[PDB]
Amino acid sequence: QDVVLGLYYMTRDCVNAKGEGMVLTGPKEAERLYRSGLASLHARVKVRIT
Amino acid sequence: REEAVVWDILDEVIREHPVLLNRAPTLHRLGIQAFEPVLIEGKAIQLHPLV
Amino acid sequence: ARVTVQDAVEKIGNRFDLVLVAARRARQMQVGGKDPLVPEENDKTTVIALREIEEGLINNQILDVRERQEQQEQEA
Amino acid sequence: EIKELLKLGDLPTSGQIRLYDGRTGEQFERPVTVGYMYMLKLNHLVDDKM
Amino acid sequence: KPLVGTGMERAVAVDSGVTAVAKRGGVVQYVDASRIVIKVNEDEMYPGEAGIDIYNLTKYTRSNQNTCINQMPCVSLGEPVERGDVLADGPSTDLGELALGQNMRVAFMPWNGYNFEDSILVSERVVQEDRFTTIHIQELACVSRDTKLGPEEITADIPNVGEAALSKLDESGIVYIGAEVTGGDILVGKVTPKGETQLTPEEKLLRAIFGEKASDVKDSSLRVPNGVSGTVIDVQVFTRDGVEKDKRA
Amino acid sequence: EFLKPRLVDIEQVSSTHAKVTLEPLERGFGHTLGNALRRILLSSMPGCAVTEVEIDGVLHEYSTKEGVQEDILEILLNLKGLAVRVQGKDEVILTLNKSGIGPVTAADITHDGDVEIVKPQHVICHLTDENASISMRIKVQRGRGYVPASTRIHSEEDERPIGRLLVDACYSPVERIAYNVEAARVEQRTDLDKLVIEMETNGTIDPEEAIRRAATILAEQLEAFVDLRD
Amino acid sequence: TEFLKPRLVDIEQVSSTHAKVTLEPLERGFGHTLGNALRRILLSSMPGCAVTEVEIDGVLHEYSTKEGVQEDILEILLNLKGLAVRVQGKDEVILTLNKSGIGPVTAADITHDGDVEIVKPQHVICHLTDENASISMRIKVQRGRGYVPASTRIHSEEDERPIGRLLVDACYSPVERIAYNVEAARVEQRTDLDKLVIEMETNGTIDPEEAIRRAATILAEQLEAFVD
Ligand SMILES: Nc1nc2c(ncn2[C@@H]2O[C@H](COP(=O)(O)OP(=O)(O)O)[C@@H](OP(=O)(O)OP(=O)(O)O)[C@H]2O)c(=O)[nH]1
Repeated sequence: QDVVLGLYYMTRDCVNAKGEGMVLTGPKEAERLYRSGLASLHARVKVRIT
Repeated sequence: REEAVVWDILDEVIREHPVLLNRAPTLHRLGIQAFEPVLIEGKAIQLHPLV
Repeated sequence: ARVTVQDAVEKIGNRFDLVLVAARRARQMQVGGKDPLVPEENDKTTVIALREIEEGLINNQILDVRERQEQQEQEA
Repeated sequence: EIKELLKLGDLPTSGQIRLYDGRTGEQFERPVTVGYMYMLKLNHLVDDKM
Repeated sequence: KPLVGTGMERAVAVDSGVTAVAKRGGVVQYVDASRIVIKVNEDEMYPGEAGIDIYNLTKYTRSNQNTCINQMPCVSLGEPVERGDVLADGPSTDLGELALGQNMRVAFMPWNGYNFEDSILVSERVVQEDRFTTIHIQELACVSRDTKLGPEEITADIPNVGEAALSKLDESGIVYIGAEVTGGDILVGKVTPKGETQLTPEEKLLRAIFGEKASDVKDSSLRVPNGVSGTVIDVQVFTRDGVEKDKRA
Repeated sequence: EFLKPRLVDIEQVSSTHAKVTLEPLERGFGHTLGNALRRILLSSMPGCAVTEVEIDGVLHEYSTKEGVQEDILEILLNLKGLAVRVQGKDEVILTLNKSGIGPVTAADITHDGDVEIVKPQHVICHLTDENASISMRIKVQRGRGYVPASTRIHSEEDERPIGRLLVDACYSPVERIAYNVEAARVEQRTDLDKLVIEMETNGTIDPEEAIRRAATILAEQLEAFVDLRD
Repeated sequence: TEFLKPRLVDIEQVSSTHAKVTLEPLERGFGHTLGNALRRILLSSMPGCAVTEVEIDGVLHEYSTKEGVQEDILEILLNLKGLAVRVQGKDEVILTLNKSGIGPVTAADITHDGDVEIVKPQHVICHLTDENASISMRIKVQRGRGYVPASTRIHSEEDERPIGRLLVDACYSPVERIAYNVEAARVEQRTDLDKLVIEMETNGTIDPEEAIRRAATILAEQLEAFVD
């Protein structure tokens, strides 16, 4: 139960937030962005993934 | 008396020995499972949440 | 290999006589007739015997053949 | 009536306040419900059960 | 006290017999943590020798579940009290009101899955203040019967026990009131007659070699249960008629 | 290229309550220092607290004195709160002796040179009898953090005197700590912030010394941490 | 009074850029105080050098396409964002790319200057097709602390500059990722002690050990005002 709640919150998308439309070079940079407070944990974004 | 030496011997015996945990209504075969014990303070048994 | 015994079952497909083989080996180790064939990681002889089974170094055939070999050697 | 009395105390009328995570110092999103509840310690004491 | 009650808690507290309530209201003349002495009002005073009313309170006695039942005085010197006022608070009672437990600051939120299921997380601050520390008064009984091999005795002479453990017993063999004990410690020294040891041969050899005169008395002393540690709060002694009481009795 | 924080005015609103400000903080370290300081302050600040009590006519916490109203247990609970500032020695034995009717407060404690009773008005017990007299010896130690009665038994060291009454030691004077980072616009500079640390204590540690001691401990840990010997 | 100083700090650098560091034993609660202080300062305030702006000689907006480059302008921007440049003396320098012909335009193809060192000469930038294969651009590298997104420069770019000047997010901090786990560790009798596992991946320029060391150095240096 608790896990599923956390993941639901983490993955869910929102109309508008901080960092709408930023292009990030990878997931580690995504995490660096969230932890620095320059973007909301959920905000629609274009990311490069392998 | 139970001085540090006893705790070291207990740690060394416990290392690879597994213990079985059971809950009174064993409905199916997964009601009994074996786990590797980790010594902790307190009197409560700590079991992994997922299981 | 005290996480998943999957490789030993891939070596021995019965998954039950596996435990008997490992018990024979680990008791051959406890009563010090033999010595460990793998560098110990401060493990007990159970997971040592599992580690010996999973790498193909020890199975039922090696136990019986080497056992009768040592027996016939000890006959003299 | 609860709203009124909370106003008399000069506290947020919605009854939730923002909390800061004591380990990292970051704020929590979405303020959380805090307040006093009356709790009881039951006779089932681990000291006896072990 | 409950911060959010229903109003019935005074009825519950008063109606139980754990509170002490004034029968003829008056002025509290003397207050001690054992008795409350009140002078009745001239109004309610019976014509012939009314005098004052004295309320003896009950201090830590053991409840059926082993919890503490002690009443503490509420009022102070010179307070005027009326008929039916709450003199002393019983266990889990405040100023007359039912205080079953205590009220804490709770926050509804998940904190790294330590409250995963209905489990509850708690802060060191509550334990620091000792607000959920309970007193439990347990009873222990040592009974010395008379077997056909000979009557048992309570003496302090206990074969082959270190004198460290005896240190806490008086010459009579009963713990001193107020001594702090732990699991395993000896509370009442008691020995029992037993003979015909029938030692095995090798023991015979050892007795010969070292000169180990076997003592014919078994150990029985009432030691504390495992993992319990507290203060001996009280002791009682019941001797049958006929037998010579011992010093402590 | 950095700046550094220097201790500027340190106001004291009440004897217990004090606000300490740090003016020239570079952007981003406001929160870092706020939180680090908060943590160290709450956890590690060395303070004084009563460790044990001996009253003459009392064998154990549960008995009761003639002519007093609080139970022995309540007197212990009241002594736990006694806020005392000892300068030189680590272990002081204070002696409280009072007779007659009246509330025996902390001021009645026999005043020693090295000990300062922060709030002499703190109540301890209430006598109720003209001839009722209490004498006691309170042994107060210095220590950091929180040690309960039950753990300290390790150092028992022949606790033989049944008169000795152990009290849980809450060896920590800092009660509450909050920090506020607010932009400190200095007429010639772009992005600097001020730290305002508001701290409420039992009136033993003075604010400057608290902050300094915290900075000391953090600096020592970082000293060990910077060098890396693989 | 007397604290407990940590010993046995072992560091197993799998993949020179990826360093795990174990640290024990630490007094209660200091696991997170140091993990967080380190992380925050390390990540947000770290002097570094990085590409800030880019100029294509041919296109006016970052969403248009250039003839014969398969990757869109977005892709080349992202490739330049990752480019690790280390300048010794100069603070801001202007690097030029001019390449022709078929194949992958790589970081090697930058004009080789003195003070600027490209840590990865083989980092792919763009793929250029055949027979036309004309690529020309100017990349500006500047030194700064932390992370500054494009959107704040474009916001505060009151100094209007000519067309083609495509801003890219400036990733100054050489630390790409950092995290800290706290775990239970007991010194033979005290169990209320903790272990710190610091996993850090940096982008080549600085070695992880040096990153940690200078981060802690600067934090202590700020603390300097008070330490008696
Ligand atoms: N559930 C879980 N397990 C993890 C995780 N990370 C590592 N493990 C496993 O735990 C074991 C680690 O034990 P060791 O590193 O050998 O150290 P140890 O002496 O405490 O056993 C490994 O399995 P092993 O017993 O060594 O298997 P094998 O490689 O020997 O076959 C490893 O695969 C994890 O995040 N989650």
